[PDB]
Amino acid sequence: VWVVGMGIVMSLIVLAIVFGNVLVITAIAKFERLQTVTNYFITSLACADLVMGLAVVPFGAAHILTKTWTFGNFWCEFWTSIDVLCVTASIETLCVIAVDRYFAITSPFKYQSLLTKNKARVIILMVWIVSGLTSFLPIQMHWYRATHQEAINCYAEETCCDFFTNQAYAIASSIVSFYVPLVIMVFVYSRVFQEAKRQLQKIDKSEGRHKALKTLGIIMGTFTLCWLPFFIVNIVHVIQDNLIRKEVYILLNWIGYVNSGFNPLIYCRSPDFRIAFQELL
Ligand SMILES: CN[C@@H]1CCc2c(ccc(O)c2O)[C@H]1O
Repeated sequence: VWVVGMGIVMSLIVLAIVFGNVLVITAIAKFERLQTVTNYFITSLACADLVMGLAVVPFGAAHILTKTWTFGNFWCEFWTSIDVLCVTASIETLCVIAVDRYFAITSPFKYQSLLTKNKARVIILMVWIVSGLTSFLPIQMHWYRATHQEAINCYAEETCCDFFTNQAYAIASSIVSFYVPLVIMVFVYSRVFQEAKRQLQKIDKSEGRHKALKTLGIIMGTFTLCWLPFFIVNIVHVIQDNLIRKEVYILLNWIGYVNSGFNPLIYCRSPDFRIAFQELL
């Protein structure tokens, strides 16, 4: 009575996640006007979100609904690695975009010298390499496996695919993926808001006879509310075993997934993008 319906919602989530990223990538690729040094980070983020939508969500939906993992253990390990890869890549791309905006606003004269079509590649490649190292190398080499009997039973069985992690890996992944980009983005956006306030006061200083608040608030609040609650229980359940149940953990993790769907709306709303979308259909 409840299983037949939730599949519909899980289907719309996948459909929206795929469609938004596909539209963004097609619009960027097809039209010459949109191509810009800044737009490459958006392309990388859209590609990461597209990979997440095609790979992670559909298999997790079947795992939750069926309550059993029909496939083998190898596919379970590969799926976990892909999920970690996509999540950390998306977060690092957001941090890179924020740093780009900071450099653009703070130093307008030498902005062009720092960023060129050459260094954007290098930055994207280094971000993706750092994302790959933290996910595939620890997981596929079995360095993250736990020690207690329940974890041993879970790993031995070829039907259940549940996440059991060591404390050190969980903490290292938490800081490497979430907290450092959060601090960087907070500092960047504080400086940008202060500069905007100074300019707005300077204009009214001469033109004798609130807007940036909403723009900063949407961008900060969406990311914070979507991802922060998961990266608290991630450490809490490791430190204290009794506190956090598995169901709450899964629910928060799935809330974290939805943040990929909201990215095109937040970051692709310029009139040029609107014209490109209109020309497409
Ligand atoms: C079960 N899903 C995983 C589990 C742990 C984990 C995730 C995402 C980013 C990380 O850095 C992690 O350590 C989650 O998506």
